[PDB]
Amino acid sequence: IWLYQFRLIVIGDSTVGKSCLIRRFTEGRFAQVSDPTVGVDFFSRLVEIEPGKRIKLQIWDTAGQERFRSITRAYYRNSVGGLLLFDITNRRSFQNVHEWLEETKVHVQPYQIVFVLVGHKCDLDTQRQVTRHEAEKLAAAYGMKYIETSARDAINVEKAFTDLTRDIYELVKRGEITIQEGWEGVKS
Ligand SMILES: Nc1nc2c(ncn2[C@@H]2O[C@H](COP(=O)(O)OP(=O)(O)NP(=O)(O)O)[C@@H](O)[C@H]2O)c(=O)[nH]1
Ligand SMILES: [Mg+2]
Repeated sequence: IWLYQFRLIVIGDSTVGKSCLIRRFTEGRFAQVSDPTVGVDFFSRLVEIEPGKRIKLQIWDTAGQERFRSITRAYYRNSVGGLLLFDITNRRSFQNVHEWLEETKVHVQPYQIVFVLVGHKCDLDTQRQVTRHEAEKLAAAYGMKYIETSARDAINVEKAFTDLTRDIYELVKRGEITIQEGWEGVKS
């Protein structure tokens, strides 16, 4: 059925589109109306990364609101990978990416989380407040890749999760990430 199970965490400011991204990926639908997340919700999906090779993704949908941050950060340890969103139409959400990144950098046990930077709501092209280039430069400065997604228009949603799963899978194949006693980030 699957080779590995990976735990992924999706993080970023409130309202950037984390829950909608995850629901488009797992439910294939766009939630036109979306309550702010309280604590951390759970979604799952199998992905076939290569023919006959499946990875189970256990996805933690985190609350962006500041008052739930104590809950969100409790999940960093047991995550192997994640997506860090900003909203391309919300420059303050981009300004906060460095803060989200600096905070994950002190959560490097058993490993640094494998992150991709996600410029979300890329359907709102005329409302853009962040250039692709400055987001690509920020991602590169933290050694991560960048992708622009839309939950509304189903743009790059499968690719965001699938590319990150392939990256983690290759790190596991090289032994750079391994199963660890009591860690839930990777399971055989
Ligand atoms: N145009 C557009 N709107 C989107 C997109 N994704 C989410 N939205 C909208 O953005 C708002 C917040 O989305 P939501 O996923 O709830 O955000 P969040 O990051 O989960 N918020 P929180 O951290 O508080 O739980 C909603 O109005 C939702 O419809 C997208 O790709 N495009
Ligand atoms: Mg949410």
